[PDB]
Amino acid sequence: NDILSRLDPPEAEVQIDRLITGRLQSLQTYVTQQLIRAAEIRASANLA
Amino acid sequence: SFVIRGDEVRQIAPGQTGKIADYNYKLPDDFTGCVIAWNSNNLDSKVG
Repeated sequence: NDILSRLDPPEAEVQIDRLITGRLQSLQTYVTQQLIRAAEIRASANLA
Repeated sequence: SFVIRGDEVRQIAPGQTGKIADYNYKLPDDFTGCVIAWNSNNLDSKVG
């Protein structure tokens, strides 16, 4: 909201693209971590 | 096609801010085209 209210749209679009790029990298790292942790948990559940 | 002032030439560009660009002709950010201009002080100028 600060970016949108402060910057003009042509530069605000670039800033939003950088922000959502970093956020989607964070999301996919979190998702892959959840995937490998779920693989470990599923192996433990199969053992149990 | 139109005739503007010498200081107003820059305003016709994607995302520019100005009097002409805001109140007379706004150009979209995702514009696919070209802008062409030339001086005409010998034609569009009366002696008075």
